[PDB]
Amino acid sequence: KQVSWKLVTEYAMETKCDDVLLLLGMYLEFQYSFEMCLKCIKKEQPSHYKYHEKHYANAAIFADSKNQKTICQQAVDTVLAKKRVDSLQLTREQMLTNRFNDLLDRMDIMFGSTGSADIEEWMAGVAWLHCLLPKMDSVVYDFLKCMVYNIPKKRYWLFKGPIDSGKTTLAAALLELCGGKALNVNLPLDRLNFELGVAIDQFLVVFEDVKGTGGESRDLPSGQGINNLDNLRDYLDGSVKVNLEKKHLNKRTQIFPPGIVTMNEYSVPKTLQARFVKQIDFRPKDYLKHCLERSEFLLEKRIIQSGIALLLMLIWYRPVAEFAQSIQSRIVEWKERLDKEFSLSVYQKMKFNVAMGIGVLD
Amino acid sequence: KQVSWKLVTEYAMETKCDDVLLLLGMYLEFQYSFEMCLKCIKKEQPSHYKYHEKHYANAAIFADSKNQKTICQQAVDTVLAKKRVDSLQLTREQMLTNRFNDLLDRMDIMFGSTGSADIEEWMAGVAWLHCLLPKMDSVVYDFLKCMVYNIPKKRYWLFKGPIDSGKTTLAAALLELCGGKALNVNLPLDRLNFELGVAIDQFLVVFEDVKGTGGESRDLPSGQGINNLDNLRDYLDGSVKVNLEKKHLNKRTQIFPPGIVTMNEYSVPKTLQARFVKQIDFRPKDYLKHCLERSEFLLEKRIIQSGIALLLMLIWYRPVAEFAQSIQSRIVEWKERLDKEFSLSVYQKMKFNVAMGIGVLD
Amino acid sequence: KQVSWKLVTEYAMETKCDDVLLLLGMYLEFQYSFEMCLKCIKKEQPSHYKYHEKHYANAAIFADSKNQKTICQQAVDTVLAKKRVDSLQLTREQMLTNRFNDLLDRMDIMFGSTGSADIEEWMAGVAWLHCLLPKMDSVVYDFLKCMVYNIPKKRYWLFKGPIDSGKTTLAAALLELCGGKALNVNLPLDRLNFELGVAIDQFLVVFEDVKGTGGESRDLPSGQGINNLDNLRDYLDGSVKVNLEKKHLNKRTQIFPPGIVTMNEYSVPKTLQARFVKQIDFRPKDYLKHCLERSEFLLEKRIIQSGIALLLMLIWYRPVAEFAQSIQSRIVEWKERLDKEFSLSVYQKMKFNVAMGIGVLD
Amino acid sequence: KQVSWKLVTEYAMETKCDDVLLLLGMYLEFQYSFEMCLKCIKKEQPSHYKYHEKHYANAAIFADSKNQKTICQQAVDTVLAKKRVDSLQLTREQMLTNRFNDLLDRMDIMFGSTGSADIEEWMAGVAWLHCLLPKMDSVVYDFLKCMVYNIPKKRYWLFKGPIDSGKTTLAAALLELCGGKALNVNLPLDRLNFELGVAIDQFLVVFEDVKGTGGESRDLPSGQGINNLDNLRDYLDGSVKVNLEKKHLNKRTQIFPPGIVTMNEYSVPKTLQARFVKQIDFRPKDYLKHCLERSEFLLEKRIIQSGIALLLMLIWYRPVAEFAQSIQSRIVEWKERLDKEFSLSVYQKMKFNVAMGIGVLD
Amino acid sequence: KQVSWKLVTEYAMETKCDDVLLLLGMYLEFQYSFEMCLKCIKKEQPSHYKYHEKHYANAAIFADSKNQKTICQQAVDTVLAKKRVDSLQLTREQMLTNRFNDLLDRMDIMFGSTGSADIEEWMAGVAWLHCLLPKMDSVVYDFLKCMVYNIPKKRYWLFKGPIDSGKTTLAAALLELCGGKALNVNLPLDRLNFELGVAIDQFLVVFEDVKGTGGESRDLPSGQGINNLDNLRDYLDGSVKVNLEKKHLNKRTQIFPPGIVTMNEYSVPKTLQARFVKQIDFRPKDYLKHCLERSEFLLEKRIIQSGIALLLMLIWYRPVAEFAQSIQSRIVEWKERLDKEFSLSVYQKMKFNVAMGIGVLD
DNA sequence: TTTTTTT
Ligand SMILES: Nc1ncnc2c1ncn2[C@@H]1O[C@H](COP(=O)(O)OP(=O)(O)NP(=O)(O)O)[C@@H](O)[C@H]1O
Ligand SMILES: Nc1ncnc2c1ncn2[C@@H]1O[C@H](COP(=O)(O)OP(=O)(O)NP(=O)(O)O)[C@@H](O)[C@H]1O
Ligand SMILES: Nc1ncnc2c1ncn2[C@@H]1O[C@H](COP(=O)(O)OP(=O)(O)NP(=O)(O)O)[C@@H](O)[C@H]1O
Ligand SMILES: Nc1ncnc2c1ncn2[C@@H]1O[C@H](COP(=O)(O)OP(=O)(O)NP(=O)(O)O)[C@@H](O)[C@H]1O
Ligand SMILES: Nc1ncnc2c1ncn2[C@@H]1O[C@H](COP(=O)(O)OP(=O)(O)NP(=O)(O)O)[C@@H](O)[C@H]1O
Ligand SMILES: [Mg+2]
Ligand SMILES: [Mg+2]
Ligand SMILES: [Mg+2]
Repeated sequence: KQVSWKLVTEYAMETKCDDVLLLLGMYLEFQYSFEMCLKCIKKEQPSHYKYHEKHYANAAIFADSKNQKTICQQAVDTVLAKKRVDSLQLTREQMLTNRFNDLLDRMDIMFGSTGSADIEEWMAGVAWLHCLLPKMDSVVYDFLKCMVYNIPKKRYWLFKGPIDSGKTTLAAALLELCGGKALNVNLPLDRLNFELGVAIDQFLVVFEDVKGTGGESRDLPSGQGINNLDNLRDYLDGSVKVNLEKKHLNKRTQIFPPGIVTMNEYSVPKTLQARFVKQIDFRPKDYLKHCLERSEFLLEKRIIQSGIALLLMLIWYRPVAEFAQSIQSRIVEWKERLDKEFSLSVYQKMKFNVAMGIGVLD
Repeated sequence: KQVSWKLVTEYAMETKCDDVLLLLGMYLEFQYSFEMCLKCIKKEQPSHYKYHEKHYANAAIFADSKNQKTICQQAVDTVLAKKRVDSLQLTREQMLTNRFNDLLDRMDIMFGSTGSADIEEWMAGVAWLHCLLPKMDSVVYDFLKCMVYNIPKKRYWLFKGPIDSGKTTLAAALLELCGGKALNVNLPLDRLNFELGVAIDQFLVVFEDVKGTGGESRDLPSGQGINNLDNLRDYLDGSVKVNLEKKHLNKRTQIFPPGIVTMNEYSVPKTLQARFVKQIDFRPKDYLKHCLERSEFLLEKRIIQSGIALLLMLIWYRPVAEFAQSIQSRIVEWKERLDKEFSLSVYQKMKFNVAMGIGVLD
Repeated sequence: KQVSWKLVTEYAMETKCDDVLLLLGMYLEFQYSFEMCLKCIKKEQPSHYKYHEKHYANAAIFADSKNQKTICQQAVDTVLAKKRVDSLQLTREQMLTNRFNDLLDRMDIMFGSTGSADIEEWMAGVAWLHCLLPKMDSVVYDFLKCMVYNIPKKRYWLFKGPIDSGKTTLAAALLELCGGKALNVNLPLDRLNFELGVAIDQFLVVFEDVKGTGGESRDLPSGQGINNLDNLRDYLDGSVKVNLEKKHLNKRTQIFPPGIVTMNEYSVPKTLQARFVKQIDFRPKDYLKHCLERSEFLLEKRIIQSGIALLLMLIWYRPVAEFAQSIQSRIVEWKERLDKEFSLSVYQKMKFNVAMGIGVLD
Repeated sequence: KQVSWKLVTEYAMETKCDDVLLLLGMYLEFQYSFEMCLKCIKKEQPSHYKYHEKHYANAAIFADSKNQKTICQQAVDTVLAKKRVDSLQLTREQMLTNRFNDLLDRMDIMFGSTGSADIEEWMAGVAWLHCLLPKMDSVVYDFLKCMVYNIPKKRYWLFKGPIDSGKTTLAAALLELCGGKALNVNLPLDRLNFELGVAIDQFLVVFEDVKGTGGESRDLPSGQGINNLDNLRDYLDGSVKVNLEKKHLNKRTQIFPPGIVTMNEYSVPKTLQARFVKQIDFRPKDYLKHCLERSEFLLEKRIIQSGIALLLMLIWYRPVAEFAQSIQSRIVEWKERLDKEFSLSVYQKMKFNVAMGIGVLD
Repeated sequence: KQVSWKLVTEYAMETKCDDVLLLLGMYLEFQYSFEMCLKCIKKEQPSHYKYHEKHYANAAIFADSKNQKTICQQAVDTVLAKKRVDSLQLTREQMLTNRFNDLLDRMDIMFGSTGSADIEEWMAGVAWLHCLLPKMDSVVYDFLKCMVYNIPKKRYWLFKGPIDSGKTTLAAALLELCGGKALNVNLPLDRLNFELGVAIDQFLVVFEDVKGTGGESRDLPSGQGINNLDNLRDYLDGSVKVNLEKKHLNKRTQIFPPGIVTMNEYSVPKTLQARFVKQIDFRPKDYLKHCLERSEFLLEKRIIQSGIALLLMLIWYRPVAEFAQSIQSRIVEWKERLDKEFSLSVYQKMKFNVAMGIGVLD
């Protein structure tokens, strides 16, 4: 009897496998009998115990196949084709909604019955983040809106502030919440032609640790980053398409992704300042300094600086009507799971402890 | 009347063979008659004598085949696929435990009565390795826990020290103990793309003797290694997935493995220093040199650079409760086997022989 | 009827042929009728006249075949597979023993009545070579021991000296005796990876005529060779496995071969000096030049470069107990044959002729 | 009916096509009718008029084939395979004898009544060539001996001298006589790999016109040639096998061809000077210049550059005993042709015309 | 029914189509009905309307084919194979005859009843171009004979100096007349390798506006071109085959084309100028500027750059016996046509109007 | 596709 290549493609699509060897290995595990399958009995991984019954008959015949890598290549090209169609055709709200749905899938297993995530440390992460900046959750919601709207000139945000003030901390978290990448624009004028190519097909970008020409009289190191950005005018504005180039690849023309500029207390050109819609002064405060050394429970299990923590902050603080109509259904379920586990008095006391510069107690 | 591709894949899985030519060669040895087979009678290699009788029928048909390399390729891809599956599904504790089980099986063969290793020579290696760094067994244990608790930014260790100070010796031993690959990054960056691809699904990587800039006043030649690593910060920091590539095969998107950077007294950039959680300064010690001169079996048999010598050290020094519960049973068996072969007084006499620079085993 | 692919593999395996065009060319000579084959009647090449009668039937069908190169590719891959199986499963002493057996077979053909060699001229080569270095036969024996034991870091020998001092001569002789490849590291670093890939599954490598900097006062031109070798420290160490690369094949991980570096009075970094266990300083001897001018048959027949000359030297000078058990029975036959042919007086006449700078056979 | 791949291979072997498109084009010309064929009637090209009648049937079927390039690839691979077997299995003296026989076949066609040439003009070439260097026939005979004997390190010759001194002229004539190819080593060092790959399986190479870095005070432009050539010291030696490389094929290991270096009066390093056995100082002569202006048929017909002029010179000047036994028969009938058509008084008149700086035919 | 691969090859041969996608596109236009075909009604492109009726039956079956690119590949390879055979076997005089035949075919369509070109405007082009140099008829015929006879080291011409004096104009016309390509040697020396691969199988090259280091006092920009040409002086002379090279293709061995160099007055090195045998230079005429100004169609229709204009010039002012015999029957037809519908009174009136700087046609 | 070309 014949292998169904369509069934293999269904498994690849349902699990979003873009790797031919991962697909081959996982599918070969289904060749063993379901009735006695230890992995289905003890339910380690969802990509197995959901699918083994449906695919067992096909996987037996697949294990006898002489074509196995060809079958998987076609299935992986089907998944790559769906990604490519979605990239060109989705509206930018739907792209972010797909990212949030994927993060909620990670939530549902990360905080699963097998969940190594306790709600408690993740909610302490949320309270740390919500204490970092005045009216923080509006700042995150405003960031997502301007990044989704992608409106010309009114795109890039300037994070200006002292060292050890948390600016890389939040920028690195927003890359995980949205998808995106960071660029090192400090280079001489020639090499940044290739560095800018890192933005190709990204949803979002950040310019990290931009050095300026001035500030040596304040013991800031001089560097050409800011003077470069004043020349990258059209990439910021996003009014016209720019041609972007990569290591031994030919140029792509697209609108440059929106982003964030993270900068110390450097002086800026008036032209560059006029091209940032929002300036946020990050400034350090000592009770957060003291809280951190008191609170390694934020830094273990990667909870700080992770975008899944910022999503949890949005679920806790925003009204449900602000999320997309398709994800509103899943977000109310995560609302009530937070409501049950973290009563408002427990959260308030935890945030009060953060205001007192101390970790979780009681 | 036709080749079972399934039996060949089964042999490759049982042998854990990642190389197409190795599989082709070994499987072709089975084409000759089992009854007259000198290798089965002489019992040279287990990969032959355990399997010849079972595979003889299939190997005779395989020797006539017109497809041989294609059959081997599918088998080898099955073994690489199981490695991908295990790398994505298993916890790092289980990965290290599987490696210890493989090493302990190899110890049972090697110290068995059918074996060839005198355990006295291997315990002399333990004595010599415990002299190399203070509290070596806690240092090995700390390294193991660091590679298991893969905490971002806190993933990499730096070994520093002059010529013949023991850096490569301990890195090679930890590498065998944990499993991993050595990478040379002294080559230029565009050619490192396929070098870095060797880290696919490995537990450790070691960056062997990376060359810095400067140091010519210390008679150290310059090279690109440090500058290349400083261009790879997300691979060291491990905050986000990177794309690793192999020829004529699709890329792998994974977090790059943790491990060891080794170097000879070069100056290290502050940005790179921020990513090495512990630095060990090796010193040349003349008593170890004099001991090795008089105990050349340690270097001829490669005992002091072997992971089996470090695994014997962990069995000797560490509690049972520090090992994973699956493997505790055969570890306590190995402890009583060590207590059988050695008094503590023999081991203290060995370590005194080392410290005095006289021959160990005297 | 149809072509036997197995017989083509059997010919390839018997001739140890790993070039696909060489196999194709030789097997096509068997097309023509065995009864009248001029090469069989003249007995030019053993690879032809031994095999034509057996393969004539298969070669006639092979000449009509439409996929000839595909047959030869499978045959060549079988030869490479056995070579890789031998490389992992044999001890280095067995590998040297197998190599000497192959050399002794070639000597039996050279010095038999069918052979074109004169054993007096080859023993004149042994006389000339024994004059090159002090205790030459022990230097060869110590080298063989070094290559068999393959001790970490104690693996490479450095041959140093001026122009026409004999470095390349001895290196070529040891390369034929042990088997191995010569590599040029003077070419630029970014293409050097494919040159290093020639080392795969080889017993020795010889880095020939490496250039340094800082000889220009001596009138030695500058070059990158020594800088490249200092980037390849972990390859020369042989503690860890290194990733070796052929075109269109994925990397193989193996311990890099031991061997020889030949160099002309350049300065060596102390880091690189730590990888060499012995340095041999070759000094030009005018009596050897005057001897060669008068005995040009040594250069024309390439006797003093040959491994067969060093094998004769070992048979003349070394005890039988220094050879491996399997070859001692052939070595005693060869010792008797040499003692029959050469009195010590004839040899001491030759060695005195060399020292006088006379024609060695005079 | 089926196309015979054997007949295509036979045509390629008899024509010695190592070009797939040349074979395809040539063989497709046989698809048209033999009786009407204008190319056969005119007898333009021997590769057509000898073979069309025999191959007509097969070429008609081949024109209907869907496999045409695959058929020609096998034929071309068979011609290359024979060439590689002959490289590894012939003596260099047989290789030269074969080349002379091929040039004598050309001479039979050139100076036969079908041919365009006539011997008087080519014998004037011999007279002009004999005037260029003293004892030119011994020089050419010594060169042939040097290239046949291929003595290690005593196997490259240097042609040195001013602009327009005859260096490239004589090198080209020797290159056509012996076969082999010219290499341009003035390129940058990283491209050089593929240039040197042209030498694979060749009998000679000529390093044309290498530039040095001195002598700009002599108005000689500087360049990298001599420095590149000093990196290739082990290639010029010919003691070891070097690893040659052509695009998209992995490396081939062989002894580099012997050859000629042509050079203006740049300073040469002692390391590279040691690898030349003989230096020929060309000096320009005004009577030769005046002669060529008046006898320009020598340049138009390229008689001055041709290997056939040097072969005619050897036939006129050397004993029949100096030729290989197989070719001595054709040499005596060629000597008889020359004696019959040229009196020594005509040839001495020609030599006297050249010395008088007047047109050779007057 | 099956596709005739033979008919696709016929079409490609008759179209001289050496591009696979062009062939595929052209042939897929033939699948639609011949009787309704708008392109055959409008008669836009000759490669369509001449061939569609013949090929319709085969093109409909070809549209249903699953092999379509494989069919076109075989066809294109046949066209390239004929070009290879022609390059090796044709005399240069036959090559130039073929080029003239193809240009006369264009002239028949271009001045046909369907032709979009008024022959008067092109004859006015003959009037302008006849004035550009003293007796242009002689220089062009001398150039053509020089390019046919191809005498080694005596086969390049230089145009130097004045701007707006016609150097590139006449070079472009000679280049279309003969066939061949322009080269820009000022590229980086690494790129110069690929630059020269444009000359592969070309009949001419023009080195265009090549630049040197000096001449600053004449306001000439510096450049590396002449320094690169000196590395190629052995390519220019054509005494020997050179290993020309292009991206991703193995080197090809051939004699470099003859050509023209256009240049500004840099000081050309002796080692390079010794490989050139003409300099011919231009002087701007004020009345010609006025004639172009008053007869702009000479530039707008690209008349004076074109090879058809020089062929018309040669058809007028050289005798029929100076062309190759095969084409003389077509040249008498064009002589009659031009002497019919134009008169020497009209031509001398045009060259008069040109001498007056007024509009040519009146 | 990788290698080569690009960096
Ligand atoms: N109020 C604070 N006081 C001190 N440290 C803080 C404070 N808030 C955050 N941090 C910590 O500062 C560390 C560095 O965060 P980061 O976002 O890199 O700061 P930054 O301002 O971008 N520093 P720099 O990258 O040097 O410009 C993180 O561990 C934060 O948790
Ligand atoms: N601390 C030590 N003191 C003395 N000898 C030692 C020590 N460690 C190692 N050795 C010897 O030195 C050899 C090389 O040690 P190795 O680990 O390669 O040194 P390393 O520090 O990596 N030197 P390098 O890589 O050249 O910077 C070992 O094989 C031992 O013979
Ligand atoms: N010790 C010696 N004294 C004199 N002549 C020698 C000596 N050894 C070799 N020769 C001659 O020199 C030739 C080349 O020897 P070779 O081994 O290439 O020397 P080398 O020291 O490697 N020279 P180089 O390669 O230029 O650095 C041999 O073929 C002999 O003719
Ligand atoms: N010795 C000579 N004296 C005078 N004219 C000569 C001599 N040899 C050659 N010629 C002429 O000079 C031309 C160039 O000779 P050729 O051998 O190419 O020069 P070359 O010495 O190699 N110069 P170069 O190419 O710069 O290395 C030939 O075509 C002859 O016309
Ligand atoms: N003899 C001439 N009298 C008047 N105009 C001329 C003449 N020759 C050329 N021109 C015009 O000059 C312009 C440029 O000619 P062109 O041949 O491209 O210049 P060029 O000499 O190659 N200059 P350059 O490209 O710098 O080498 C065109 O408009 C021509 O029509
Ligand atoms: Mg920061
Ligand atoms: Mg020359
Ligand atoms: Mg111009």
